[PDB]
Parts: sequence; structure tokens; C-alpha cells
Amino acid sequence: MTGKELFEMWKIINPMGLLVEELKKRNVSAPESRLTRQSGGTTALPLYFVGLYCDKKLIAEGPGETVLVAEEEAARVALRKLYGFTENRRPWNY
Amino acid sequence: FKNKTVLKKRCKDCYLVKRRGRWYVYCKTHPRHKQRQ
Amino acid sequence: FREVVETTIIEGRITATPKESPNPPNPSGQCPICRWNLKHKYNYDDVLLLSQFIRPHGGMLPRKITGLCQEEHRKIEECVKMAHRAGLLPNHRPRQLNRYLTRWAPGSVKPIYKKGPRWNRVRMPVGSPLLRDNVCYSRTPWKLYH
Amino acid sequence: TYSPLPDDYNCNVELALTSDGRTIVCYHPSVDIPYEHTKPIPREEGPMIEQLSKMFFTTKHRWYPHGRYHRCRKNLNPPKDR
Amino acid sequence: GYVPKTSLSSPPWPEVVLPDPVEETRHHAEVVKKVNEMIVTGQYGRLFAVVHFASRQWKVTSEDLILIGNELDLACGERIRLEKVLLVGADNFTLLGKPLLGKDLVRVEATVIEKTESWPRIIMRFRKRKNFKKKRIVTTPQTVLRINSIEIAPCL
Amino acid sequence: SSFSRAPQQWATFARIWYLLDGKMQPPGKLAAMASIRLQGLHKPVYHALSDCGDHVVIMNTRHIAFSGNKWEQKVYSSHTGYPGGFRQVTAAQLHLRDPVAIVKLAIYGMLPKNLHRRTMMERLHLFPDEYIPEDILKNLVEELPQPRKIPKRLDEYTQEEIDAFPRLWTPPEDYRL
RNA sequence: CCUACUUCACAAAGCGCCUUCCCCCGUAAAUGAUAUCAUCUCAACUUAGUAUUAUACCCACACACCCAAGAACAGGGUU
Ligand SMILES: [Zn+2]
Ligand SMILES: [Zn+2]
Repeated sequence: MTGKELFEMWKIINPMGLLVEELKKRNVSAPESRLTRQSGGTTALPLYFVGLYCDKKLIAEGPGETVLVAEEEAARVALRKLYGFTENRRPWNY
Repeated sequence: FKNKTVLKKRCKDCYLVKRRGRWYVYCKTHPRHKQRQ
Repeated sequence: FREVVETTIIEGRITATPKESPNPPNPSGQCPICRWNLKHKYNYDDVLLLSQFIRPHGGMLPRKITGLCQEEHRKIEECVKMAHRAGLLPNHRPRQLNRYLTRWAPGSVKPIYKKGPRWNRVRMPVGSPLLRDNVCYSRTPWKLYH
Repeated sequence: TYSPLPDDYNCNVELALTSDGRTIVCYHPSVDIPYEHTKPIPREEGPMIEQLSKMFFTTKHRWYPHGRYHRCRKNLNPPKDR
Repeated sequence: GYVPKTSLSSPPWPEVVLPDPVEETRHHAEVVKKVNEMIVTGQYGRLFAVVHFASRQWKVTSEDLILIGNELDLACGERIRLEKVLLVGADNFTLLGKPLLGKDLVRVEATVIEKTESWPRIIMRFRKRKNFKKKRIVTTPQTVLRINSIEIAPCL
Repeated sequence: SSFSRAPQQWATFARIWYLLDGKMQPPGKLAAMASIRLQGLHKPVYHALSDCGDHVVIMNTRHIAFSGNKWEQKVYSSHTGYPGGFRQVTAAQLHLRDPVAIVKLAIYGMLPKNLHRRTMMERLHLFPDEYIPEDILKNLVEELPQPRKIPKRLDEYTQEEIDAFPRLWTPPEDYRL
């Protein structure tokens, strides 16, 4: 699993729904998806950054080609942060 | 006008004026003195 | 400043005239520029400085009246020409390409059809050589030719 | 109040020297995007090459095909890193 | 020496007033203490490090691979400590040596994962119309190292 | 960090839209900025083969300003290819004919002289006046600072600034002026 | 371009006929400072002074035979 990604190893569907479930378990209101940054919205190569905000607090933001894809990726990033499987997490100890 | 590298006033009424980028000697009394740099 | 008024009968009346600001930084200086420590510290765009030596219609004022040095009067005259050509004195006029630092009158310069070889290039003057000694805060000196 | 660089973007940088002065510590926590700085989520060959060039802001040249020579020189199993 | 405000009267750059040395030293002590407490509590994830090994500087992290272009006189699988660590950095803080960090601060450990020879490199000389043509093949020895761990200690 | 591979790559290599205002700005400095952005030399991930250029939208190109007498001295030379087809036109004439040619040519000359130059120019959008197409406006991301700070006119200077600036000399009272 | 004339003859030609439309700047002046006159101004500026050639032309588009279209291909017509 070194170099692998959390959802590369554990395939999931509806990461936004799964994140909503996790926040409900943690007794937290559903996150608000918001457009933090965007570029070339009307072009064929857009860049959208979508951040999920918990009571006006950013929990995770993700990039994408469309707003839906960016929101989905932001949900995945939020899930990674919640589960502690972030890319910059502590290495495994050998 | 006569083209001259060195402009010289020939009479009293000859006057030097820099116009359209270059010097000219104009003269009302003797228009013969007209010189252009 | 005296102004001539007609009604024909014509007479001259002296009106309010500005006075030099109190406490010059460098009293006992040759010209006003030196008195106020501006020897090499003004440019074509310093309209506040330049307009103080300008007739209401844009003409320069005589050196005898202004008290400026010969070199400082020349510098001010050139800077005023540049400011007029750049349009920084819209109110000082006799009665559409944006420019600045134009040394020559626009109507007296011919196009550079044949710029010479690299070693003998014909360069386009920029600014005025009279301001060559202005205070330079940049590593490289001002390029008077482009 | 002096700041080495604007603190608005990419992190809040704080430089320091250790007491011995032989190492430099930098504390740079990332700065989150304020909620107020965000917007709500909204809810023939010739003509074809012209359309593609307009779409992707490229030139026509890259949309024309290439010969078998190049198509077969191209490596179909390139090495992959990371 | 007053000068009226003209374009060239003042320098074109903003005036910067550096913090007074005493207050700045107190602030440095505060920041260093904060970072040291982060290290003590283990508030970091991946650590990277710029380490000067062989003759070059490598940006390194745990599990990384490094290809030294020479034999190291070490048995394969042997563990080593890389000692010239110029920089150690985390998500929220970085430590810079002047020019090297102390041994007590950082401990970068590697392992000789492989010893090999480089692919044949061709050295050809040629000069036209001189009958001058020479060819040589060189295989430089190489050692692959795997960086196992990067450790930091609260020694600031 | 923590992005998936494809979103991370897309974000890293996405092309941003920049806006330059050419009003009273030197076309050369505008072109330097635009050429850097078009090549992508403003990105740390830059590489000639990565196609990392960005979009640059320059407005008010009709209102650029040349230093010196360049409007009259600078000459743009072209040849139709036919005998007697050599055309030399001054900067002022070229500007009057095409209000975009000057900036377009400056950026073209500043770009690298290879096959990517015209692809880069395809990402350059020059508009003579303040009007910009709506799609381009929505695409815009950032506005670059104008390279040259426009000097103020007397008509623009505030009375407070005029008062602050000292009077330099005592004009003789008995003078016509 | 072929109505005449002519070479000639279901048409090609001239010796025949028809149509041909915009400037460029060298200087001459007005007002006016530096240099309170004066001064056409690589001073600001006002005219002769204009190019930023104005336009005109073309703009549709799926066998076989004929063609004023044509080397082939292509093009026009086939009601
Ligand atoms: Zn005479
Ligand atoms: Zn003096």
C-alpha cells in the first residue's frame, strides 16, 4: 500500500453521501459545497476548486474539470482527512 | 532654399529658425538668402 | 501678477500673487530648485513642480523672472515640453496617440525606414539627455535611446 | 507588524533562529480560504479541425493525422513512474 | 534636507522597518518553542529532507529511492545514516541548517538496496577529414539506496 | 495534497486566464508580461514540452502609449511577396489601421521562435477597447498589475496635494504672466 | 468583346469595338512662449492635410449525355 491511494485500494461510490454519513456519525451538520476557485468556466478545459464548509469552516477542497467532479473529489479529500489516510500522513514504521 | 551644411546669415534680416526638425535661414528682404540644413 | 482689462479703454490691475512657501530647506541657494533641494529629483511627470514656471496657456516663463539656473531652466523647459506632449497639462493649452518621454515634437520626426546594421543601428530617442544626471535608483542607468 | 511576505496566500510564514543561531526554524501553517471568499455552487475534415482549434485554442496542424511511420514509432507501453 | 514630494524625491520601493532586535529575539524564542512542542507532540506527518550525499543534494522522503553514481563499499541490505542533512521539512514547519543541521536534530537512515552497473555509455570522438575517430564504452558503477526513515528530535 | 491522481494532474496543469489593461501602458512591457504568461514561464512546473501556457486577455490595446517619438519613428515592414510589394508603415498608421497589430506583433516577437509560437498566440486575446466577450469575461481568473503606473495630470491632482506641494518661488507682483 | 469591318465563318482573332475611378507633404501661412517685441512649432498648437486605399469582385452545394468549361481532374446545363 506504499504509494497507493485510499480510494485506489478501497473502491467507493457516492463519496459525498459517505462523507455526509460520517459527519452525521460525528454529530456534525452536512457540509456546504462551495466554489472556492475556478478558471475557464466556459471553455473546454475548465478548472474548478470546490471546498466543503462545515459551519463556515473549510474541511477539504478538491479540484476537478466540472463542478460535480470537483465536489466529488473534495468529498474524497474530506474522507481521507477524516480517516487519517492523507497523502502527507506519517509513514508506516518498520 | 539652398541646402547648406553650415547656415550663415547673409544680411541683417536673415534669421535662424528650427522648423520641421531642421534649421532654416529665412529672409523677407532677400528671399535669395533662404537656406536649409 | 498684473492683468490687462478693457472696456475702448484699457488698464492694468495687479491681482493676488502666490508667495514662496516659508522655511526653504536650503536657504541661500542659487535657484529655487537648489533652495528646495530638487537639483536632480524631478521628472517630466512632476506637473506640480513644472506648472509653477508656466504661463497659463502652456508657455514657459523667462529665466530672469523664474530665477532658475541656466541648466535648471533648460531642464524645466524640456520636462514641460514632454509633459505637454504626454497630456499631463490639459488646462494649459493655447485656447489621438498616447505618449510620454517624447523628446521631439511629433510632427518633426521622420520614420526610421532603414535602421542600420547591429553596429550602426538608428535608435529612437527616449526622454531627454538634459535629465541624464537625475537620481537613478535602478541598477542600470536610464536608456535615452531605444 | 513587519511581515517578510504577504500572509494572505498559501501559508502564514514565521521565521526564527534557534538560541544557538545555527539553525533556522520556519513555521508555515497553511491558510484556509475564508467562506466569504467563495461562491455558491451553481445548479468534413476542414470544418472539424476549425471547430477543434477554436475549442482548444490550438492550431490546425496538430489535428491532422500522421503517417504509419510515426504511428508505429510511437511507444505504446511507455515506462510509468509513480 | 527636506525634499518636496516628487517622482524621484523618494526611492521607488516601499520603506521597510525591520522589527526591533529585542522583541524579534523574544518572538523567535516563542516560535522555536512552538515548533519544538509540535515535534515533541508528534504533530507532523511525512517528513522530507534535503540531504547532501555523494556530491549532490537529494530531496528525500521515507520509502524514496536514490541512485548514487558510484560504488559505496557497502554490502547490499546494509543500513546507513546520511549525515549531511541540509533541510528537514514537514507539512507545517521546516528547519534549515547553516549550512547543515545538527546530528541531534535529524536522523536520516537509508539502506543499500542494490549495487549495479550503469547501462553502457558511448563516448565517441570524431573530427572530419582527419582520420580521427574513436569509440569507448563505459559502465559507471551505481548503488541504489532506499531511504527508510527520517526522524527529528526536540533539540531546538 | 491528498487529491486523486487525475484531479491533481488536472489542477497542476490547468491553464489560467489573466487580464491585462493596456490603457497608457507600453506595448513592450505588456508584451513581456503576456509572453511570460503564454509560455508558462511564470509556473514552477514550466517546461517547453509540457504545453503549460496560459490565456492572456489584453484590453484597451487601442490606448497603449509609446515612449519617445516611437509613434512616428517605429516602422513595421512587411512584404506581400510580389515585386514592389514592400510595405513600410509607421506605428501610428498601423495603430489607426488595426488597433491590435502593435501589441500582437510585440508579443509575437517576444515569444520563442519555434513551432509553439502560433499555438501560444492562439491563447492571446487582444481587444481594442474596454468591451470583452462575455465568455472571455467569465473565463477570466486574475488581473495582472499594469507594468507602468500612469502619471497623474494636474486636472487629476487633488487640491490637498497641490497645497501640500510647496510654492517654489516668489513671482514678481508686476508681471503680466 | 464580336454588332459591324477585316483574317474568317456554327466559333477563334485584330487591323475592329467597349470600359478605365484616390491621395501622398517639398513647403506656404494663423496664434504663441522659451527670449512678455518677433518667431509656421524636433514648444504646446491652428490650416492647406490626406492612407486606416474607399470601395468594387467572389460568397448556396448531391450514371450518362451536351457545353460558350476543360490537357486530365474540375466546372455549367439536362424540365
Ligand atoms: Zn537676408
Ligand atoms: Zn541653482
